[PDB]
Amino acid sequence: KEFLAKAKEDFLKKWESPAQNTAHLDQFERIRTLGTGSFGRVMLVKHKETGNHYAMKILDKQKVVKLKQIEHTLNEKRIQQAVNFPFLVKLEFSFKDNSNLYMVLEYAPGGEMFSHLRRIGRFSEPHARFYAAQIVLTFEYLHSLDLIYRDLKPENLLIDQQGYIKVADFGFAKRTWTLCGTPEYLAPEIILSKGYNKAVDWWALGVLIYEMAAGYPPFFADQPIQIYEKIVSGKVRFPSHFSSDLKDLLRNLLQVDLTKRFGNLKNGVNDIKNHKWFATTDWIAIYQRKVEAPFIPKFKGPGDTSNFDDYEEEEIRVSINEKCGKEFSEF
Ligand SMILES: [NH3+]C[C@@](O)(c1ccc(Cl)cc1)c1ccc(-c2cn[nH]c2)cc1
Ligand code: NA
Repeated sequence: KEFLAKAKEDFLKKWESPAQNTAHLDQFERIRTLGTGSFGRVMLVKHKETGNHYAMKILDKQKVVKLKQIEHTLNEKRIQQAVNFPFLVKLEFSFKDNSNLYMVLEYAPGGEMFSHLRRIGRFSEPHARFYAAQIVLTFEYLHSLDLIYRDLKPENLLIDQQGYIKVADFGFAKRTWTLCGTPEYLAPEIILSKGYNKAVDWWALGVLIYEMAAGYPPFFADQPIQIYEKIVSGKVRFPSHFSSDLKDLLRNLLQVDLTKRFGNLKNGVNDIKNHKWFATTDWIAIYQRKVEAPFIPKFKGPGDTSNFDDYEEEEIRVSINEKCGKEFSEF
C-alpha cells in the first residue's frame, strides 16, 4: 500500500492545483478515427512540429447537453488530469471551440484489448491473469479515491506498445441508456435498482475474467430481458478448460450475495490478490511494469493504426456561434 498511499496524496495535490499544459488545437493534424461514441469520436492526431501521435477525443457540446452528460464530462476531465496511475490513460491537453470539446490523450497504439480477443478466440489463463491483475490494481486505486468504475465497457480497455492495459474511464463518485443498451456487464444490484458500492467493480472483474478466459461473456441472450434473468439467477456455466482455481474465483466474484462477494469482505481486495489463481502473480512487478506482456503489438509505422478498426469520417464542423458557453465555462 506504499505506491497507492502516496498516489492518493498526489491526486489531491493535483486536484486542487491543476497543471496548465499549453498546446493549441491548430498544432494537431487529424488523421483517422480510432473510435466512435454517443456524443463524439476519438481521432488519431499528429503533432505538426514534433510528428508525435496522440488520440484526440472530440465531443459535440450540444450532444453532451442533449444527453445530460455535462457534469459527467467535466468530472471525467478533472479526475483524468489529476490521476497519475500506470494503467490509466493520461490527458495531455484540452481545448474547446464553439462546437466541440477536445481532449488530447496519450496514444495506446495496441488498440482495444477485445479486438485481440476476438482475433485469437480466448486468452490462456496466464494471459487473462496478467490483464486481470492490472485491472485489480486499477480498481483498488480508483477505490482509494472513492471512485467506482460501475459499468465495465471492455471496448475501453486499450493496449499500449508494451502490451500493458490502459483504461480509458475513471468511474463515478456516488442512465437507462446503459441498463437497456449494454446489459451483459451489469451487476445484479444495478439491475434490481438496489444500492451499489465498490463491490459492483468486483462483479465486473468476474465478467471480464470469464470473457477473457472463455471468449464470450457468461450471460448472453438475444433479448436483453433474458440476460437480466440470467445475471440475477446466480448461475454460470463454466467451460471445461477452466481450472478449478479459476472457477472458484469466479464463483466468489460473480456472487449475487454482496455480503459474500469477494472484494467486499473483511480483507477486501486481499481475498482476490491472495486467491490461488493469483499465486503466480507478482503484484509489485506488475505495477512496476517488469512482467513481460504475453502480447506485444506490431508497430509497422510511426502513426500506424491497424490495431484499431476503421470508421466513417465525419467532417469536424465548427459553428461561428459559441454553443453551450455557460455549461462548459469551467471545462
Ligand atoms: N473504445 C472507446 C473509444 O472508442 C471512444 C470513442 C469515442 C468516445 Cl466519445 C469515447 C471513447 C476510445 C478509442 C480510443 C481511445 C484512445 C486511443 N489512444 N488513447 C486513447 C480512447 C477511447
Ligand atoms: Na459553468
